[PDB]
Amino acid sequence: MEPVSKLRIRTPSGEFLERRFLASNKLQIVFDFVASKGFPWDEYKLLSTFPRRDVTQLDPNKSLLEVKLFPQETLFLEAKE
Amino acid sequence: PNRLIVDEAINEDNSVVSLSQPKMDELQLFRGDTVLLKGKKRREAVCIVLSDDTCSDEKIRMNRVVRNNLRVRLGDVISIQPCPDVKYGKRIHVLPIDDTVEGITGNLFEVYLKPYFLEAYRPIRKGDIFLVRGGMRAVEFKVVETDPSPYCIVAPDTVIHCEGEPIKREDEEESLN
Repeated sequence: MEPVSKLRIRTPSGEFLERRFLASNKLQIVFDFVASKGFPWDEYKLLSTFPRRDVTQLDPNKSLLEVKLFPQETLFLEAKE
Repeated sequence: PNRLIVDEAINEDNSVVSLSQPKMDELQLFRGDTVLLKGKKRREAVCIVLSDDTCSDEKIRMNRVVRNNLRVRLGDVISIQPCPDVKYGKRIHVLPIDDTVEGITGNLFEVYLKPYFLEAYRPIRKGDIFLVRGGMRAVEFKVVETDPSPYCIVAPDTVIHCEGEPIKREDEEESLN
């Protein structure tokens, strides 16, 4: 038993990515996930609703709990320009 | 679709409403999900749901703007349900409300409208009236059309049309708060 973080992520086409993470594990894991699903770090931003934050611009070396991503959050992807 | 009692907001952003954590779980809602709200007179709204530790399980925290669109007051009852189906907007048309643009300064779009939507996730519904902060005043706009309709999320790519003559505020468009 250990703190877990549930994430949901809207794609630019309206689909949803869902996955549970370890609240303790580094942000980088998240970045890798989205990359894995076809949305590479250099092309897509991962965004929060309110407050508005560029998740992918947060410290990758920081835990999910550290970036207030706990216990459940919906995020969305946006193309970089 | 469950009903909750209306309470004051701790967050004035017009796009957001708040619930208790337990409430959210019951509803299978996550922080940041878009929700479909129903009020009085067949009125509706789309919002982002947030968690809030100061919120009673039996209530929802809801800004004036939202309250107005829903024709509800503090202590009234609304319905809430998840709305993940909402699509990004292609095009929208908005118009300023006559009585809120008397002697405005600067360009309507650039000063007032654009910064509402710029770098912001804004779920909108047809017939919505929303308030902006630009220019030391309080301009209001009405959503007169959307594609898609009636609901959409205003995205960076969304074409925002504002041109046209200021509209008269309708009877059931008066502020209740």
